[PDB]
Amino acid sequence: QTVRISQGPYKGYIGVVKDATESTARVELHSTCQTISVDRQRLTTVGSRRPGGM
Amino acid sequence: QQPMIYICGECHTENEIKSRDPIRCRECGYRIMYKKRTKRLVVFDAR
Amino acid sequence: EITPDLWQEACWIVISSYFDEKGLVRQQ
Amino acid sequence: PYANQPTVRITELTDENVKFIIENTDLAVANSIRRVFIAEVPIIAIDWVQIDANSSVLHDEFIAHRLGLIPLTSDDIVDKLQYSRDCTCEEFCPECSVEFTLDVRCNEDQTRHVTSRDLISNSPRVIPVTSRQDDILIVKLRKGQELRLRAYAKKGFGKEHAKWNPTAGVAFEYDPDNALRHTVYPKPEEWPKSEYSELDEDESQAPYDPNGKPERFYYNVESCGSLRPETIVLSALSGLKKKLSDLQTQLSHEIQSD
Amino acid sequence: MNAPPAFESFLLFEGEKKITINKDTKVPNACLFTINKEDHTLGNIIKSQLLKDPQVLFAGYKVPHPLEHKIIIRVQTTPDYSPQEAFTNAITDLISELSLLEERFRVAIKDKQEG
Amino acid sequence: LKEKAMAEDLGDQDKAKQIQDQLNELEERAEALDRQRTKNISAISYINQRNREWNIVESEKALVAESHNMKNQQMDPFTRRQCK
Amino acid sequence: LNGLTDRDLCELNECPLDPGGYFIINGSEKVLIAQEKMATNTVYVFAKKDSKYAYTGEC
Amino acid sequence: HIDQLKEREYNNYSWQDLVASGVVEYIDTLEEETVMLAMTPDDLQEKEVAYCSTYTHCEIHPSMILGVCASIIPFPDHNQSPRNTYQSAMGKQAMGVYITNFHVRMDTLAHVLYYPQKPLVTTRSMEYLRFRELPAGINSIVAIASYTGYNQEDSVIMNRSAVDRGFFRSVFYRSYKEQESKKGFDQEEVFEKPTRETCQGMRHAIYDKLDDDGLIAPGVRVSGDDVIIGKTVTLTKRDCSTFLRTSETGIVDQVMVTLNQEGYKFCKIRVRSVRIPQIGDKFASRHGQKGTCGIQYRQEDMPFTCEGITPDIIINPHAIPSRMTIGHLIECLQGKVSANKGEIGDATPFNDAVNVQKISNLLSDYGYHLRGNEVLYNGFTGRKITSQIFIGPTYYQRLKHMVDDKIHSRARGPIQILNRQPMEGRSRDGGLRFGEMERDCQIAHGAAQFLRERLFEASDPYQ
Amino acid sequence: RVRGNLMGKRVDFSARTVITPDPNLSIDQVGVPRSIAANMTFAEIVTPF
Amino acid sequence: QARAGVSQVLNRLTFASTLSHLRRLNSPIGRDGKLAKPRQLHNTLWGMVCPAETPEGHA
Amino acid sequence: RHMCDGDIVIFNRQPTLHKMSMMGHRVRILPWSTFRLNLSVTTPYNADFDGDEMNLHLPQSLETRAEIQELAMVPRMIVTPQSNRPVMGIVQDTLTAVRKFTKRDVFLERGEVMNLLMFLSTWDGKVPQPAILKPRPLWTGKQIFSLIIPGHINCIRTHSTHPDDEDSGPYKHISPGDTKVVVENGELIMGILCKKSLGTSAGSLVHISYLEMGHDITRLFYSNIQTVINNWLLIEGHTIGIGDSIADSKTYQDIQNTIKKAKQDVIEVIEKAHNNELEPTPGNTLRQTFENQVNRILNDARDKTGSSAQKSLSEYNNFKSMVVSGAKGSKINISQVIAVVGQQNVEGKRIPFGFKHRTLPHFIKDDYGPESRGFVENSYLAGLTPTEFFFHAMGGREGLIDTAVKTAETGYIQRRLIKSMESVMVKYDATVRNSINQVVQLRYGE
Amino acid sequence: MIIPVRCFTCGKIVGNKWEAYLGLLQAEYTEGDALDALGLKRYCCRRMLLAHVDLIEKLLNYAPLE
Amino acid sequence: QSLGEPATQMTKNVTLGVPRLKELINISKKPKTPSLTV
Amino acid sequence: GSYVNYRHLALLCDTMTCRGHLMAITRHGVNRQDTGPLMKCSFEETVDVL
RNA sequence: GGCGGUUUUUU
Ligand SMILES: [Mg+2]
Ligand SMILES: [Zn+2]
Ligand SMILES: [Zn+2]
Ligand SMILES: [Zn+2]
Repeated sequence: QTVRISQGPYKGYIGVVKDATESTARVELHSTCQTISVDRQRLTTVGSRRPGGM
Repeated sequence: QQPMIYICGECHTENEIKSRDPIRCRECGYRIMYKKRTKRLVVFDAR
Repeated sequence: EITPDLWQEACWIVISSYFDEKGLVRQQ
Repeated sequence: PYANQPTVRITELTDENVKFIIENTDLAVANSIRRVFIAEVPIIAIDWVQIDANSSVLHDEFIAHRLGLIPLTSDDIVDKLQYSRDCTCEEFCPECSVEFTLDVRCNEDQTRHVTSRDLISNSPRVIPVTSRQDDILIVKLRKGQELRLRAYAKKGFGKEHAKWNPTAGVAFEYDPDNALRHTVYPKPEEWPKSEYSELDEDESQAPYDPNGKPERFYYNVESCGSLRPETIVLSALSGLKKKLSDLQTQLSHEIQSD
Repeated sequence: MNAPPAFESFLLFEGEKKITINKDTKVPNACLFTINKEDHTLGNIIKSQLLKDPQVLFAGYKVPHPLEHKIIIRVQTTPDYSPQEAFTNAITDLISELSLLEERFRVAIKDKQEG
Repeated sequence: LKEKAMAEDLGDQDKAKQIQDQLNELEERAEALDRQRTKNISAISYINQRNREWNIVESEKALVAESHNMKNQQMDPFTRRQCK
Repeated sequence: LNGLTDRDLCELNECPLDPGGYFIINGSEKVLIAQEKMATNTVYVFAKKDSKYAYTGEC
Repeated sequence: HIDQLKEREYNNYSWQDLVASGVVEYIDTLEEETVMLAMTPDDLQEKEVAYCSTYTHCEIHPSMILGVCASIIPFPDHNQSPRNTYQSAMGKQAMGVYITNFHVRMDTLAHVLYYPQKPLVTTRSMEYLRFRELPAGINSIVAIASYTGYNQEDSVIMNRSAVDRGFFRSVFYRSYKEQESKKGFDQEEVFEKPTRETCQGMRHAIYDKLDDDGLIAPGVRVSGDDVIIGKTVTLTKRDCSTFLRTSETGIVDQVMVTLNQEGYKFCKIRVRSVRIPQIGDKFASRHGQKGTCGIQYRQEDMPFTCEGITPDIIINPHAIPSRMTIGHLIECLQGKVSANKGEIGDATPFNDAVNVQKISNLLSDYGYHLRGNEVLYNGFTGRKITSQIFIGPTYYQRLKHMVDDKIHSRARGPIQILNRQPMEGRSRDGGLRFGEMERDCQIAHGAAQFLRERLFEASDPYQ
Repeated sequence: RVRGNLMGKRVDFSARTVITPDPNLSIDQVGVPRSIAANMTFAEIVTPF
Repeated sequence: QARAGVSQVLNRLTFASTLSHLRRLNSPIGRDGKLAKPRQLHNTLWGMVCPAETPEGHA
Repeated sequence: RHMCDGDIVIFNRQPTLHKMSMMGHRVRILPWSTFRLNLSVTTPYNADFDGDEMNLHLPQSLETRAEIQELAMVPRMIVTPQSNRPVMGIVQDTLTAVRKFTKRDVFLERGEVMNLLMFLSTWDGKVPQPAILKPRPLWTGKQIFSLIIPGHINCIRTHSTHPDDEDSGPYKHISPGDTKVVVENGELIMGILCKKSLGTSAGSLVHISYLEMGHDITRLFYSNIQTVINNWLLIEGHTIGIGDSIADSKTYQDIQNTIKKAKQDVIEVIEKAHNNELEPTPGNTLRQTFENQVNRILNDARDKTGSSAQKSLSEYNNFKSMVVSGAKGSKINISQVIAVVGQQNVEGKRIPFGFKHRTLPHFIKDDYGPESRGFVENSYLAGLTPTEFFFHAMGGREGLIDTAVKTAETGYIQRRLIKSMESVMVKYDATVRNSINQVVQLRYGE
Repeated sequence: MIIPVRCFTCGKIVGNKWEAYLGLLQAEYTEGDALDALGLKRYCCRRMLLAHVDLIEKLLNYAPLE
Repeated sequence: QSLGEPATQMTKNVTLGVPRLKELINISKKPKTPSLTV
Repeated sequence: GSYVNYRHLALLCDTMTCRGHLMAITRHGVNRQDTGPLMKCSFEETVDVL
C-alpha cells in the first residue's frame, strides 16, 4: 500500500511498503532510487483507489 | 470496471481492448498501441 | 586565378561539398 | 584575550549585487562568512512536486528538476516559515510551505513556452523572480501535449541542495597586492593588476611585509534573484551567530553534566 | 544506490551528541572537543579565536574524514586556565564580534541607502 | 501509398490524379509545418543561417587581413621540415 | 526512405540524422563489417624460409 | 570553381561538378604509389631548394586522414599517439543524445544525457561528422591541481553543486520484451495477474503493483525483484513471468503492445532511471584522460578564483607529463579564450596558425594570465594558494561505466546444476572466481586453511 | 575440471566494485560500501561473553 | 566452419559510435597470432584508414 | 552478522602476479558505493583508480581470520623477498608535496604548524622548539617532518639533483643545494626528500623504518606522512599547464640551431655515402654503418636539445619539480614536450618504405633524410606535421602490439614456472624439498 | 536538450536568456556582444549560451497527435 | 612469482628478454642466437 | 637493471638440475618426474596422464 | 531455476 512519511527527515516522500513488521517498515522512495526503513508510526497511508467505475 | 484503455500508435486515439481480443485500433487499423499513465500518486522531489 | 595564401577557407568548401554530396555511409 | 572590533564599508549597493569591505577581522571569519553566504542561507524553493499529467517530450523528473532550480522570492517569508522537517503537523501546512500550481495545454498550432509565469502561487509574496527580463523557461509543448502539476516549496539552505543557494557568485579577495606573499608569482610582471590594486603601474606587486596580517577583505555578493544581496549578508550573519549560540548552549550543558 | 541523503550533513541523529569532551593523558590541560554534524565553517573561526587568546598554548581543528560529518578541536591552555572556559570565552567573544559586525553592516547599508 | 499507386498504375489519367493528390498532400503538410514553426522553430533556423554567413565573412576578412599584415613573422613555437 | 524529405522522415518516427545503411532483422539493427582479403588476379612473390621452397609466386 | 561551389545549395553545384571539370581525382592505394602528392599547395610550391618541383596531386586537408572518432579530438597532433587511440575508443562510449527520436525506440540499454552542450573548441571536421547537433559532453571549468587528495591517481573531484544543478545528469533506459506462445498441445501462456490461489509456481514478490491486464502501467515505481508482466502458463497455473533485474530500481516510461510475426501478444516495457553523477562514475576528456569521480565537494568547499568561479572538475596534475597530452592544456586555454570572447574556436590538427603564443596573447586581453594560470583560494580556510592553479573551460564526457552497474556481492546465492558451485555473472547473482593465480598467491602466503576454505568451504561442500 | 572447477573455483562471500582514492584511510584499512557490508555476513558462535 | 562476426549489432550508444560501427573494417587473420606484422600500421594506410581509432585489447 | 567495521577481509586484483597482491585489510564502511584504499597500497596491486575493479573476499571462520591477520596483511607484507625492498612507497602527489615541503626555504607559522600537527596519530603532544624564535616563531618543513619519523632511525640518502662532484670537494657535510639526507635519532637534519628517500628502494627511509621499527610503526608512518603532507599541500598547491611547458626564447634558438646542425650533418653523411667515402665500419656493412652514423647523429642532437631544455627550466617549473621528486615524469618526457620529440623507430629501426622506395607519397624516392624517415622535428607544444603525426601513430601502434604479446606470453611462462615448483617448501629439518622429499637444497638459498 | 535553468559553475539564472540571446543575435549583435548585453561577466556562464545545443526542436518535430 | 613478476615488465645479437627467458626455461636443441665468448 | 634475490634463481636452477638431466619447465620436462598423476593432470596432458 | 555459442566492452 502507498504511504506518506509524516514525520522525520523524509517528511513528504511517497512510497509503497515493501516489507512491514510490528514496529518498523521498509518503504521504497518514489523519487530516489533507494528503499529505506522507517518506523511504522511515522507512516500515513494515502492509498490510490479509483472512485466511479461506470 | 476497467476495460483497460490503450492509445493507438499513429492515430493517438483511445481504444478499449479486453482480454482475448485483437490488438488493433477502432479505426484505420494498426498493430501498435501504448498504454495510458497510471492513476497513482506520482510525486517527485525536485532534487 | 590561382588562390595564394588565402586557401585555409577554400580548402574546406570542397570538403563541405563532398560530404553534402556523399554521406558518411555512402560506401555501404 | 578577546575578539576584535570589525568595521564595514559599502562601495556599491544595487538590487542585483553588493560590494563591501570588512576591515579589522580575521581570514578565518571572512572565509566562514563567505561559506555561509554560499550554503547556510535560508531561502524558499520548490521541493515537493506532484505531476498529474505530463505528455511533454522531456522526462517526468526533468520537470521537477527545472521547477526546483527556478528561484522564488523570500524577502520576508523565509524568516517566518519553519523547516518542514521541524514542523508540528502533517502534510505541507501553509505555515511551513508555499503552494504552486501549473496547468498548461498547447491548443493552438504554435508551440507553447511553459515559463515560470505559469506557476500560480497561493501566497502573494512568494512568487518566482518575475515581478520586475523574460521568464524561466520550463519546457516547450506542441499541439496536443499538456502539463498539470502542483508543487510545494519549503525552506532550506545550500548545504542540503543547490536550489537553496541564493548567492549566484560570491567574489572574495584579500590583499590585492601580493604583500603577504600568500601567492608566489614566478613572473610577477606577467600577471595583471587586481581591480582593487592601489599599486602604481610601474611596480608589479607591493613589497614584502613580515609583520603583516590578512585584513581588508573585499566581498562582491551577487544575488540570484530570490533574496536581495544585503538581505543575504544579514541572514548569513544571523545564521552564523545562531550556530555559535547553539554550540555554546550544547557546550554549557555538556560541561554541567560532567 | 548507497548515496547518503542530504540531511545527514547537519541534522542530528537520535542518540548522537552535538559536542563531546575528552581529556588527554599525554599532556596536562589538554582537551579534545568532538563536534558532530559540522564542517569547516564552525571550526576554522573557533581555531582562529583560540589562537588569538594568548593563554591557549595549542588550538587546532581537524576533520577525521570528509564523508564523515564530524570535527575534533584539540586545545591546550596554561595550567591555570582550562580548555573548557577557553572554548566558552572564544565562542562568546566571537558571537559578540559577529553581532557588532552585523549592526555595523546594517547601519552602513541604511546610510548607503540615500545617506 | 499514393506514390506507389501512381507508379503501379499505367493509365495517364490515374497517374495525373495521383500526382495531383500527392502535390496537394505535400502542400498541406508544408503549410501545417509552417504554421506550427512560425515561431522559435523558424527563428532558430534564421539565426543559424545568418550566423553561418557571418562566420564565412568573418573567416574571409581574417584571411585577407592575415595576407595583408605580412610585415614580419618571427615566432618560436613553430617550425617546418626542409629536406635537401 | 529513398530520398525522402526530413518532414516525412519525422512523421514516420525517424530522424534525418540516422546514417541508415543497416538491416533490421527480427527488430535488431544489423550492420555488415567490411571484410578484407588479398586482391585476386594479382601475382605476388614471397620467400617463405620455413619450408623447402626458396621463393613462391602466388596468384 | 571555389566561387561556383561557395554559391552552391542555392543553385545546383556539387562535388560531381568538380569531378567532371577535372579538378579532383579518385586515387586508390595501388596508384597512390606513383604520384608526387603534396600536403599544402602554397607552402610546397613557392621556390626553395629544388626538392622535386614535379608535384602531380595535392591533398585537400591533411587532417582529413583522421577517421570518425579521431576527428573530434581537438589538437590531436599535440598529444601522444596512444592517448589519441584511447580517446577514439572511449569516444564511442560517451553518453548523450544518441538519436533525435529516442522516445520512440525501445532498444535495450540506452543512456540519454540531459544537457549535452557543444564543445567550445570544435575541429573543422566534426562539422560534417554531426557532433555539434548531437554532442556527448559538457564544457566544464576544469582546474588541474591536487586540491584535497582524492584525485591523485587518475581520478577527479566533481562539484556537488554543479551536479545538483544538473552537471552530467543522464537517464538510463532498460527495455523488456515478452511474448506469449503455444509451448505444446496442453501448455499455453497468457498475460494475467498470478493470484495467490490458482497459480502454483509463484515468486515471493509483489504482484498488485500491476493492473488487471498484467502489464505494469507507465509512470510507476519499480525496484529489484518486482513483477513487470503477468505471464501465467496453464499446466493449475505456473507464474512464468519476468521480473525487473535486481539492483535496477527505476520508473516505468511507456508500455507498447502489438502482435509479433507469429500473431501472439507481444509487449515491450522500458523503465527509466535518472543516474545522478556519484563517486565511481567514469569520466574522460577528448584526450584519453580517463578517470573516476573520487569525491564530490560543494561549492563552499571547492576552491574559487578572484570571483565566484569554482572548478567543476579537478584532475591530477601528475596525469599530464607521463602521458604527454599537451593538446588537453591547449584546449583548456583556447576554451577560456573562446568563452571570454564569444565564439567557438578552431582545433584543427594541422593549421599552421593556431600556436600557443597567439592564443596566450589573446587571452591576456581579458584580465587573465597569458598562460591561463589563475589565483585560487583554499575553499576551506580561504587562503590563497601559493601555486597559481591552471583553470579554464574544457570539454568532458561521461562514459556508460556506472558504479551501480558494476557493484556486486554474494552470500550463498544460486548454484549451478552440473558442478554444484556458485553461478557466474552479476545478473545471475554469481560469485567471483578464485583463479589459479589466486591459488598460487595463497600458496605463496602459506595460508592453507584459507585456501581450503576458499576452494571447498565457500565453494562446494559435499560428502 | 582440473583447471576450471578444482584448481579454480568460484567462491561466495565475495564482492567486486570499482576503487577510488581515500588518503584518510590507513594502508591496512579498506573502505567498503554499505550495500556490500549488509549483503555479506560473518558467522559467529554464541558465547555468554 | 564459416566466419563469425561478419554481421554485428549496431552499437546505438551515441552518434559517433553509430557512425564508427557503420564505417568499420575487420581483418580475417586468426585471433591472437604469434606474429606481429599484420597488426602494425602500414605506411600505405594514409587517408584510407584512421591511424588512431582502433581497439586496445587482443584485436 | 553483517560485515562490521574492523573485520578482516582479503582484497585482491584479478591478475595476482606476486605475493604482494592479496593482503588483508581492516574493513571500514563509508557512505558511497566504491572500494577505497590508501594510495600507498596501490603500487602492490598495481591499480590506478581509473575505473579499475578489485575483489573482496571474507573468510568464514575465526581460524581462517586469525590466519590471514597473522600472515597476509598490508603492514606485514611491506617488504618483498623477490628484491628485499619495500613495495608500498609514497609514489603519488604526496611525494612531490613532501619534496617541496622538506626544502630549506620552507617556513611555517604557529597556526599552520598546529594545524598540521592535528594530522599526526603518533604525536607526543609537545610542540617542538621553532627553528626561528625571533623576530617571529617560524617552524621549518624538515623540523615538522622529523616528528613523523618514528623511533630513533638513522640513515643517509642522496637526493636526485645531487652533484656527484661534491663529496670530493668541500661542503661534503653541508651541501649548498640541500642534498645528502642525514637523519639521526629520527630527526631530519639536511637534504630534501624524494623517491630516493621515501620511494621503494633498498635502504630507503621506509625500508629502514620497517627493518628497525615494527610493521605497525611503519603503518603509522605511512599514514602520518600522507595525512600531513596532503593538508600542507592544501596550502602549497600543485598544478601544471602552459606556464610550465613554455621555454625562454633563447632555448628555442638553441634547439633550432641544434636541429639545423643535425640536418647538415646527416646531409653530409648522405653525400659521403653517395660519393663513396664512408668506409664500412668493422663488423658492419656500408648501409649498416650509414644507418648507425645517422642514428647516432640524431640521438646526439636529441640529447643536446633535451639537455639544453632541462638547463633552461626554472625552479618554479612544475615538470621539473615532479621529475626531481620522481612522482611522475622523466627528463625524456620534458624534452619531448618542450624541445623535440625525436625519431619514430619501428622494429628497432627507422620507418620503412611502405611504398616503392619511399615512406609516404609526398616524399620523393631515395629520401633518407631525417624528416622523411620519421624524425619528428617539432614538439607536442608546437604541433606536429602530418607526416610525423602519422609516423608517431606508427610508433604508438608498435608499442601497443608489444604490450599485448608480452601479456600473452608471460602468462603462460609464469603458469609453467609455478606448476614446476608449487610444491617446494622448507621442511622443519631446515632443508628445501619437493613433494617427493627429494632434497633440492641442504639449506634454503645456500 | 533544453536550456538549463542555472549555470553549473556559478549558479546565475540562465534559462530566461536563451530567447533574448537568439533575438539579439538575429538583430545584429554578435555573440561576444550579445553575451555582455544580457549580462554574463564570468566566462563560466557564457558557455551555457555559446555551447548549448537546442534539441527540443527536433524532439517536438515528432508531434504525437496532429 | 619472483621470477615471473619481472617477466611481465621486461621486453651483436642477443635477443634478451622474454624470448631468451623462454629459451632458457625450455632446454631446446637449437637456440636463437648461439655464441661463444672466446 | 632490475634486481631479483639470488635465492629465487638458485632455487629454480636447482629444481631444473636436481634429477641430473636438465628437466625442462614445460610439460615434457615436469611430467616425467615421479610426482603423481593428480599433480601432472593439474598442469597439462590431463586425460593422457590419467 | 534454464543451457551453449558468438560478438562487443572494461582493468
Ligand atoms: Mg588502470
Ligand atoms: Zn485499429
Ligand atoms: Zn506545517
Ligand atoms: Zn556561472
